[PDB]
Amino acid sequence: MVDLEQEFALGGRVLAFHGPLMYEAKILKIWDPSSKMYTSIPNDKPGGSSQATKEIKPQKLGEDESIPEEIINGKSFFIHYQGWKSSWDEWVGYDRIRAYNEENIAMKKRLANEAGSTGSAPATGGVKKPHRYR
Repeated sequence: MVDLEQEFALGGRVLAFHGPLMYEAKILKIWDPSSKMYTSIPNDKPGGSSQATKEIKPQKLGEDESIPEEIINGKSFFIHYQGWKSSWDEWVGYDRIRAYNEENIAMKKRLANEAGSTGSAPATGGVKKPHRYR
């Protein structure tokens, strides 16, 4: 529709590309190197929260999170992976995640064709499949 869709929107969708395939995501707590601390809003209820609260004050990170120096130094987004478990509630860097827009849909649809299978085999297929790992 408009160019604005390309920007992260604090309660828009984001799509996040893991490597073989990509999934739906939804921002709520976000991060920037300018203060190396985050900010958050009541946009969901993670799998270990009563709810996210109103205009959450910046606090030092690492109460339940981890971010490598790869996404510390850049824009980052704590998200609920949609159609998926709350176990995956994590942040991604803007190298893997992007705000819901037509370019990401072209990615989505290409991958939804080339690799659109469940990965329910002893070879993982192309899916993050949490059922077992080592």
